[PDB]
Amino acid sequence: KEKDAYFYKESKGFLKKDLYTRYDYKAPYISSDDAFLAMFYNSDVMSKEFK
Amino acid sequence: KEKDAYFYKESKGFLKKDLYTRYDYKAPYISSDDAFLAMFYNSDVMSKEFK
Repeated sequence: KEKDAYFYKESKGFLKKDLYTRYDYKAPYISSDDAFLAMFYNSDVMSKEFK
Repeated sequence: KEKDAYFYKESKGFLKKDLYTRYDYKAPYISSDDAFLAMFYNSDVMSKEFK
């Protein structure tokens, strides 16, 4: 999947500390558990074919 | 492991945006790859005992 993704470092701007201007990313999202549940726990097509 | 850690949202400061004050965390770090390599590939005590 692809989801929210916030990346932000060092505004390099005005002279008081802890500045950090934000930028927006499109980030690779991969569930690793919901995916497995969808594959075998939710839908049983894969499982039955393999059996 | 435990390593650096950065949590930072919305300074709630100036009426102009891109504020984003940083806070520091002590965060649970877990390698999962270096860990396995250390367990079985670096040191072979575990492996030999199991064999």
